Amino acid sequence: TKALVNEARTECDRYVRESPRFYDEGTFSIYQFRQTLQQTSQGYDAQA
Amino acid sequence: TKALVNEARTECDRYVRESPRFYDEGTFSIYQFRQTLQQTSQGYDAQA
Amino acid sequence: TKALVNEARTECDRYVRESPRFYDEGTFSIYQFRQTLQQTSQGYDAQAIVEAEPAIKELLKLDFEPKVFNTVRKNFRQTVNNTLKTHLLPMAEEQA
Amino acid sequence: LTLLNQEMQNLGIEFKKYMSAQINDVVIGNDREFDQDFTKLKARMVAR
Amino acid sequence: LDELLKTFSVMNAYKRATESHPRNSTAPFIAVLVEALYYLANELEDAF
Amino acid sequence: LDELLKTFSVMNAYKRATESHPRNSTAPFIAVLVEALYYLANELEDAF
Repeated sequence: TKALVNEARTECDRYVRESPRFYDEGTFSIYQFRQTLQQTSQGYDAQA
Repeated sequence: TKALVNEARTECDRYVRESPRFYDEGTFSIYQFRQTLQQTSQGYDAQA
Repeated sequence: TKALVNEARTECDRYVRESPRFYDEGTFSIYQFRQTLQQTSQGYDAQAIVEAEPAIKELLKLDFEPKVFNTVRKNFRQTVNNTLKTHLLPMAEEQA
Repeated sequence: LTLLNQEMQNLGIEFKKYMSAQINDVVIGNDREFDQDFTKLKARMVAR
Repeated sequence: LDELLKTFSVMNAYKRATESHPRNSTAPFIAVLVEALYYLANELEDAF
Repeated sequence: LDELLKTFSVMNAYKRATESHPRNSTAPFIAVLVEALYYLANELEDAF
């Protein structure tokens, strides 16, 4: 049980790192937040 | 002393939020990491 | 020590399986033995096959060189770092 | 007696701090001693 | 995985961002993604 | 501020990223920026 648990956790630690597929211009743009920051999100909240 | 400390900390909490100036295509691009990820950073390290 | 030994052995069990690179017509042909069997190897021995030793050595290099380099360079480093932290910290917290 | 245990509690909190600092240095390579041994391990296998 | 990511909401990852930092009370917009990886990874790890 | 940001190094913010997350031992490339804000802000706050 100990051996498998350690091995399983080790693999589970590799998903966190972002692969090249994680970023895609068409699928999603990180810069659309500017549209929510350019006089759009008035208060210091996370609702918009 | 207590009043000023609380007031000073409150202002210090506003710097963390990123302003529009924080992002600038010419000054720096977030996508240059791909150049370090596209078969450049071989190991799971942070040296390159 | 037990955790790393088990993890290391598990990876070592994957090299045995042949990858597509293991076979290559130009690098080496499995059918050249016929040349040593078509009235060439008279006795039931394995002496004439020694002539093919230089060729097989290159073939094994091609198959294993990418796999071994892939593991030690990329995979091995991550396992050691995570394994040490995932076990040491909970022990330390229990010490408190 | 009302102060003896306060030192004990800080000892537990402080103990985790040192352990967390030492382990963190290994994950990134700050501990120069660990790196020297690690590179020795890689060289032997490749040479082997 | 299908059920976990289907129910994923921006009002669940941003909940953890404040918790992770006891002092700061204002997380950047970019912090949403980072917490998503760990929330979507650590939860997945427990399943195994 | 001038002295603080001048001495800023990638080998100081990435140090804190591992500490912030006791379980995960691999931070994404994007996490460098997030830790920079808090490291460059919390340190500045103590000055006041």
